[PDB]
Amino acid sequence: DIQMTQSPSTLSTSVGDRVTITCRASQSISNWLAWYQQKPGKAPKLLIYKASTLESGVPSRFSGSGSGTEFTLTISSLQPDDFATYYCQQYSSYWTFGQGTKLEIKRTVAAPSVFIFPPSDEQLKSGTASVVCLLNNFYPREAKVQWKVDNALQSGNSQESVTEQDSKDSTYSLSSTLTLSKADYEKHKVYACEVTHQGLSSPVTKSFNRGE
Amino acid sequence: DIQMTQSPSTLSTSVGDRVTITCRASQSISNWLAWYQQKPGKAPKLLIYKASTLESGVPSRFSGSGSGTEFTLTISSLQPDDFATYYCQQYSSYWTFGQGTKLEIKRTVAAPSVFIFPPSDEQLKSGTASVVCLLNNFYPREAKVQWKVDNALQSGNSQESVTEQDSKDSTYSLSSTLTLSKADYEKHKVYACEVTHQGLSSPVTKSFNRGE
Amino acid sequence: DIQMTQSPSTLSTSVGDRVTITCRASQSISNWLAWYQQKPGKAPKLLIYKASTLESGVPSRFSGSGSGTEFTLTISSLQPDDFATYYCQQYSSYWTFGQGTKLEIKRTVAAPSVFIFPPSDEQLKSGTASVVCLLNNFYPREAKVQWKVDNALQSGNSQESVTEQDSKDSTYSLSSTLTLSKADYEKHKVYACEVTHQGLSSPVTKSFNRGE
Amino acid sequence: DIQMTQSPSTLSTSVGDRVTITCRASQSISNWLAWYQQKPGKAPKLLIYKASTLESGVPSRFSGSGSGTEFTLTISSLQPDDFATYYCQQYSSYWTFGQGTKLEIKRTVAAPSVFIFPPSDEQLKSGTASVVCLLNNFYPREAKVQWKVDNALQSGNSQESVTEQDSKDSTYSLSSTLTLSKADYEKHKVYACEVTHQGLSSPVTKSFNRGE
Amino acid sequence: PNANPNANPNANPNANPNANPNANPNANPNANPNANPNANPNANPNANPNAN
Amino acid sequence: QVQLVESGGGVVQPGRSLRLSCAASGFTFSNFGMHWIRQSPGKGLEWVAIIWYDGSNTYYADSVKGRFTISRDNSKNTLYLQMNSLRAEDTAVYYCAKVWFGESEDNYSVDVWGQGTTVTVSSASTKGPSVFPLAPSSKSTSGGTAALGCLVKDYFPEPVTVSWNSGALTSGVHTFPAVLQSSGLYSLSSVVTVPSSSLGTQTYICNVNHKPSNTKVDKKVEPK
Amino acid sequence: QVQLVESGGGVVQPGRSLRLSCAASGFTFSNFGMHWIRQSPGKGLEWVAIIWYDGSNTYYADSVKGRFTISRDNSKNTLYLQMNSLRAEDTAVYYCAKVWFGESEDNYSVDVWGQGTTVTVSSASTKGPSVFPLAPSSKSTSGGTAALGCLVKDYFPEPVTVSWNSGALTSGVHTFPAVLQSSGLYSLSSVVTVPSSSLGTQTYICNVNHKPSNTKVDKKVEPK
Amino acid sequence: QVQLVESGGGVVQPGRSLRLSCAASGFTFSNFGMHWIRQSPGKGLEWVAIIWYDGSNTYYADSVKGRFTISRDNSKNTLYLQMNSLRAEDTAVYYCAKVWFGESEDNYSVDVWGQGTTVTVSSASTKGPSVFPLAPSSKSTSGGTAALGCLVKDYFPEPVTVSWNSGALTSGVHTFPAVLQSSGLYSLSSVVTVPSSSLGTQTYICNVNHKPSNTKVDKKVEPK
Amino acid sequence: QVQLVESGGGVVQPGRSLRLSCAASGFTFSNFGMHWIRQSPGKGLEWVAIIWYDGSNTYYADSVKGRFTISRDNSKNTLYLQMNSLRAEDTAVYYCAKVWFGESEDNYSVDVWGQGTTVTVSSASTKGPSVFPLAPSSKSTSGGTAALGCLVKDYFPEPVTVSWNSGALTSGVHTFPAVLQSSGLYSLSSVVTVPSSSLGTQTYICNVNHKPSNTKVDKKVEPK
Amino acid sequence: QVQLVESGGGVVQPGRSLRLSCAASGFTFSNFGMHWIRQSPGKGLEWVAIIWYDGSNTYYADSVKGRFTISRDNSKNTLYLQMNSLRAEDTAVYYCAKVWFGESEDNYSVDVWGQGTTVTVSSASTKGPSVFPLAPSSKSTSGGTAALGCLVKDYFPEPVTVSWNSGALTSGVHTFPAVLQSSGLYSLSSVVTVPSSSLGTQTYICNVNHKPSNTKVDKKVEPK
Repeated sequence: DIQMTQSPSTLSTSVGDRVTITCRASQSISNWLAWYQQKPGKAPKLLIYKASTLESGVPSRFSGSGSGTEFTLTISSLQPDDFATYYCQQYSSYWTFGQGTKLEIKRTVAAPSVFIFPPSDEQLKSGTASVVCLLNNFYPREAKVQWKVDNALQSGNSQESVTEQDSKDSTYSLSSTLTLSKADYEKHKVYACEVTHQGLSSPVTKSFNRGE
Repeated sequence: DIQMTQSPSTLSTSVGDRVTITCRASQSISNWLAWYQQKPGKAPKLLIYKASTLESGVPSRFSGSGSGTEFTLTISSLQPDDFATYYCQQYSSYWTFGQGTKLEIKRTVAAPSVFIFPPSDEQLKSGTASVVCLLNNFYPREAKVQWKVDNALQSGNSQESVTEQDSKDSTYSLSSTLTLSKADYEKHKVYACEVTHQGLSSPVTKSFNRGE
Repeated sequence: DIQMTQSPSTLSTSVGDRVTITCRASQSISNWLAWYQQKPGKAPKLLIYKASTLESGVPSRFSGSGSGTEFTLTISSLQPDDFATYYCQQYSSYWTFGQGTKLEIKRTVAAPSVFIFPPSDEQLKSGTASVVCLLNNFYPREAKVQWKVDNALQSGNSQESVTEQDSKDSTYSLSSTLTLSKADYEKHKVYACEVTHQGLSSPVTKSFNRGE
Repeated sequence: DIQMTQSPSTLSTSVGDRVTITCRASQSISNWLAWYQQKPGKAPKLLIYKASTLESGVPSRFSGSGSGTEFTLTISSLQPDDFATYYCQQYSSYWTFGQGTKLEIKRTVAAPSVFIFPPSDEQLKSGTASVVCLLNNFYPREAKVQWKVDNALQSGNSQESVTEQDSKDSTYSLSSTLTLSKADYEKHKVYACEVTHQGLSSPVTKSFNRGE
Repeated sequence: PNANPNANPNANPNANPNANPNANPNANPNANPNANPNANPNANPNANPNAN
Repeated sequence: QVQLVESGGGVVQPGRSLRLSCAASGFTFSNFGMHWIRQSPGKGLEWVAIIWYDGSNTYYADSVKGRFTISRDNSKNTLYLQMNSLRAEDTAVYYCAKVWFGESEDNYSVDVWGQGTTVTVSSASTKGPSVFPLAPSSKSTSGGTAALGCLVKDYFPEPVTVSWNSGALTSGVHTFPAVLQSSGLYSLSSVVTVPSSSLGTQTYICNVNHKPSNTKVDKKVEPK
Repeated sequence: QVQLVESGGGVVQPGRSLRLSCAASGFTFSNFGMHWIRQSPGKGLEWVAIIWYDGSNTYYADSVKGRFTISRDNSKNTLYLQMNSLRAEDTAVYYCAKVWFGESEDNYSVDVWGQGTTVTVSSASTKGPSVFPLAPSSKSTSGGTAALGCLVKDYFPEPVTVSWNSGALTSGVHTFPAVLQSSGLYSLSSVVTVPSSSLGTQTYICNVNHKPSNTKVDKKVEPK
Repeated sequence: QVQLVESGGGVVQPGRSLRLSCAASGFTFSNFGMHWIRQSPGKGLEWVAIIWYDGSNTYYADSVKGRFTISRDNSKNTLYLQMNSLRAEDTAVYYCAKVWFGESEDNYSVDVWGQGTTVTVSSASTKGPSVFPLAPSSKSTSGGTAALGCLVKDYFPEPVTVSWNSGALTSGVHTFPAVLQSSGLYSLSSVVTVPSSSLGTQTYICNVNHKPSNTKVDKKVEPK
Repeated sequence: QVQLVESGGGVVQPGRSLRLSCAASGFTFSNFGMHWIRQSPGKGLEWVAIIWYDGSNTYYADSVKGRFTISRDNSKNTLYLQMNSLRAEDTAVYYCAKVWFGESEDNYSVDVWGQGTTVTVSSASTKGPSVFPLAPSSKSTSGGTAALGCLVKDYFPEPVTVSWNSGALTSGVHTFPAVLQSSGLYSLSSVVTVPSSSLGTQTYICNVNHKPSNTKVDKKVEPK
Repeated sequence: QVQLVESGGGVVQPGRSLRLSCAASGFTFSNFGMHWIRQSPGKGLEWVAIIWYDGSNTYYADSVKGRFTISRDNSKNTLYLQMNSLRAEDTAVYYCAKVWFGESEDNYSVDVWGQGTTVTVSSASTKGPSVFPLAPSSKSTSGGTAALGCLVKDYFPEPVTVSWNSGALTSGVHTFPAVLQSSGLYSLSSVVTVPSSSLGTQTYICNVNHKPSNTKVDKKVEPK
């Protein structure tokens, strides 16, 4: 089973930049490598086959290179329609795809806005307690959120969700949901989410007291 | 002449189980294969044609699959009406049926009750002597009955008959009839039938003395 | 047009021998080759199709082998009913037959008895002169007969006829007929037929004088 | 073409031992060498290809090494399921197997029990005389049995048979059969088999007199 | 370094024969457009028993 | 041009079977081989099966061999994939794809992909959602901007639609993608930023709609 | 079992036409395609034509294309071969043959042949034979064995029957197969070996019979 | 999983022919090349033949070239080996084997072997065995243990079954493997150790059964 | 022998449709695949379409895919080509062609071409020609030879015939092939060399005939 | 065993072309590369061309590069050599040869040669020979032995056969190999030694035969 690996996994780039992504196979696949483009919520589209042949209808700003075990895809000048995820695919022995490289819209740094929501009384009546920490309109996407319940770190009881890049300003939003039983929830007082981001000189912490 | 073969010949199954039976042709028959269901003492009914097309009125829990020389019939969830014999039939070159697969009601193991009956005086007056060994209310059906006349094993002079699964408790009953001439019968003393069954740790032997 | 060629053209064999005849096609015919047996004065009968499938009713001592362009027919143990002519036939692209291989009854060497007959006075009165040289009961069949008219070899004015193997002793008989006009015949004196055969240590010469 | 040689031919080993077997080719076969395991009365199973690639499903305690003309198979810790015969196979130029190496169960030394049997009177009436010498429950397998008839060593008139390792105590048994005509048998008096084994300080001799 | 960049050309001209004997999965799975379009003279001339 | 339309996908319990179909148009379907390829968030893109133009040769991935059966009906121009003995990890979007045209000795892959159909293997039963308010307060106010929302918890299956004020409020709305929980039920959140000076006077109601269960819930979120 | 009976053969002048028929019995004739195959001493076995079970497709050998027409009458269970513009090289024995039953994708040939009917294309006119004696004498005697015979020359068409002494002499009789001469007339010889001690006393007469011309000749062979 | 079933093996006289078949299931037979490999006690493992997936290329060992023919029927998923002109050294167990899947430029061998079918080339005729007793005495006694047995001599072909007391006695039984003699007949022995104190009172009978000839012999072994 | 006759060609405005037919004789039409191939001066020979013997598979060139439809009527032995949405560049001579007979695994092309039918796609309306004299003078005289002619300008469609003195003068006549102008009208010249000593006495009149418009013009050319 | 049969050789005028073929049997032709090698008296043995088993690589000698083309037909098991623009020095015997089997990294050559076919490049026209007597006399006598013969001069092409007294005289006959003259015609002599005491009484006639021209000449040699 031929392993495929794409680098980088995510690449932040801007319109007009020269973009080069790489793809490596665990063994020699000769030149039998194809590149596919996929836009979010849409089916993949074929860009290149035989590692360097351009599909009919594909603009000339796309080009492929490489042979053996190392292959590269180059976009000479990025255009807004090209912001999508790109997969390589060997078809020398069966068919295996890489993890995919997503071309991200590069923009200026924006620190997140942090909001916290406590569990509603109705959900507490239902037997569950959800605490929500929201990071709004931040870039880049990388951030760290640590849950502290009376200064005690939580683990294995939270879930994260991230939006796609906003069409208007290319920012992200993230929701973190901490789920606990009503008894676990009422066995503590302070509930905080701490956020670190490269645009923040110091971590930001929001917290509430149970019952306040 | 295309040979057809079904496996398994007998399948013990329970209500709610997923059942898969297979059917193989001696040569390629493409997809021209039909499946027929037959209940005992009743005419066969068509279930599937073209190997995977469900006949109108057939519940959706039946499905077909396969092409070339290997075909399978799948029942997703067995129901009491589905206990019957299933035959495959190629119709690519003339028409040949498989031997058939009987779906048996699976239940717990029950050891047989063994009884022996000597020939009646009236039959002895008629010139023949039939000795009957009876196995009552046993499961599974596989058992071996050996006739011994003065500790001598008999062969080629006995016949076996088996009932269908009882509607109430899903057990079998078996009768073995050993037939001998009156002179052969009166030329011996002890007549025994030995029975082996998977529910019996040791073989069971019933015997009588002529005249006793 | 696929050319077919069988070797050998004639095979002398004995009862109980293992016989193998070959058949070759000018191009690849896959396995679409049939073998037919024909006895003299009778219609051909199918022996093998698909180069190796035995026709129903054909004894098991016949077998076929071969693929592509070379095929062989084997008789494991020859029986007297198998003395016949065998033709191969490709049916991959239209239908073409080989020249046929005749299985001949092998026997000991027997030298021919040589007789010469001059033209009758009635035929000379009719305007033609036929001279007949007869070789009786010889084996094998190959022999050479040369006509000499005043020690001059003749060519293009004779015709030969050979009988089939005698049912009783498997010998051949051959007639050679030299035909001439009355004027050509009466323009010479000595007329001889010389016979050579592998059973003759020296050539045999018979001759007569015109009018004697 | 390519000669293969395995060493050792037989290796006595115990559960938990580190086992290394070697295999050599008469010429360079690069790395195209496979190792196959075969249990007695059972089909061979593939263990290793390319001299060092482990087949899927093979436990990790098997490993291969070597290149060019010398190759080794190593079992880090022998397990009872691994008692079988191991064959190497070059597949660089056609396919040739080695003679095979049998892994033997090592145990303590046990001296053989020696029994001799004379020919029965019925076989002597039939015209033949077979004399049987039996060595029971001995280890290791190497032993020597010499037949002496009136103190004359026999050669070329005996046959040996060896059993596989006993499942209970891993010992061998060997039968030697001396076959003679009734006239040759009755033309002598004393018939002995002499046995030597590494567990015996002195050779053991069993003998009988003809007619005794 | 600077080895010979050409053929021998006296190399092996025969089969391996240990080359791949299986069917390459990444073969051509489409129909050859310029294949045989004529009717096959050697075809089935009988009547299918299972015909309508 | 070339068009491929998948159908047959949906929710199926583990161990049961499901048959996907792919209708092809815009080209001679019988002249081309086809692939089925699936995509899941956990494994990415994953080839499933390939079938020859005439169906003579089929190949399957190792993880599905023996359970899936690919077939085709060239008279109907339809590609089929019968999936038996489904496991939880088979949940993915399945695409049919057409092999490109090439040379006789080249290796082959796909050039045109279908629309895709989602297959969800789960033992969860159909269930309407619980809508909980995300109430704004002093702890969710920074300057003149406040955040409020609705938590749509414990529903199955996907999808659900969320609107605000019957669609009249769309600026600044962020509905997060759903996350699968350990219990097999989905949950998501929808948030909106509003002027802090408008709290208490402007009414905000979230409208959750779930067509598979015909659920419609309008939950008003009021501050504390 | 399967039986095929050909009819219609005979002598035909070059350029004329002739229609052969083949009556089939023992099987469902309308379910099988048929072949016509000919055999001649000069060319051996040579396929002529093939017809489908329903007559929809017919094929011919190149040497006969455009001159022969194969047809069939399934209501009469009869196979027909109309031969036009016959040439000298078409003289042969014509067999009808039945295609075997096989699989749908196999190639097909024939398994059962008919009896065969002889067609002789020649411009020669019907003519009785000339019988000349091959008289034994001292020049044709070796020991106690002598040879005598009859030469049956310049007859057309085939066949002729030869007997000796009205059938009383059969031991040692060799009737050679007829040979075709440049003049289009056939000729053969019949010989017998006799004890030399019987010459001059035992009467030997060859009886030649030619039904097409109603010729019956009893020729006595006397020594010289 | 992968399964291969050989059939067709048996006893054949030298010079005759024999056809072996190998039925494959559990994988796409038409996609893989196959080997026939034989094993004999005199030569060990010995490759016989190889065939390509489509039959286009076949190769044979030098010792069998020109006599054996390997073929395949991909429509029936069957591998065939027609063996002609068999010699004595061809007696062996023949296995069919499946080539493994690998890379395009690798060398190839087999990964899955069939069950195997035995072929015995001998001119010997079917013959039941002679059972002779190996009688225990003082010369085969050491302490309380004695040895007795049965010699099964001059039978053909393999195999033969030996039981003791209808199977009631299995402890201490040693049935030796058969050996081929110069006469072409096989012979073996079966021995058992018994308590010496039971001799003369406990009855020991060896039951030899030979299915190929339907031979059943019960020989009692008594001491001397 | 084999004969193919095309029909249906003519002048058609762009955007309209036209159906070409090809009648086949001399061979079994239903047993062979067929091609349509077109020829134009700008692109040379250019393959258009292919159809199987039974119509199951059809292929088209990329420049015509989706606009042309090839079909056949084996009961009428007729090949059809329906051309829709015609463009100017489709003007060409169209030939039907018969695929040759070959081996089962070979690639195939055509061996017998039809006669060809001309298709002219133009929006020009039918229009008779303007005939202008090419008058000889001192500027068109070299020695004793002079040149005169007729210019046939601005006619549509092709063709036109030009004769001299109602066909009585053919020695030295050169009618150039017509050229298509930017206006969609054709134009050509016809010239003839005459002895200069005959000018003024011998009358030369060019006779232009255009059957599509039934135009007949006899133009006299006089010197200056 | 291995057999190679060349065909296609003969007499060809300079500047014309010729195609040689080599039919192979006894081995798998498609698995082996082949050579063409030529032999002439002036150049000895001379390699001409080599072809790979699949035809992918071909090589030629420098003296023939660009004029000769080596090819093969693996479906017919036939090797071909198309020779264009033949020069006089190409007259030779051409053999096809099979490459031997070896190791993967060894260099390779040929082990089995074909029978050979003769190619003669000459502008000479077919011409019968002139037979002149070599008459014995006193100038050709030493003791009791004399010499006489026949001179076979100015014939083309090869070969010619010479016999003496219709083959009755072979003891002491020496027929010299033919020599090519400046005129492109061959010439040879045949001599025989006879007892001088037999001169004048025994008649000696040489029989020259030339099949290409059907020439037969019996020349009597008389003493002077």
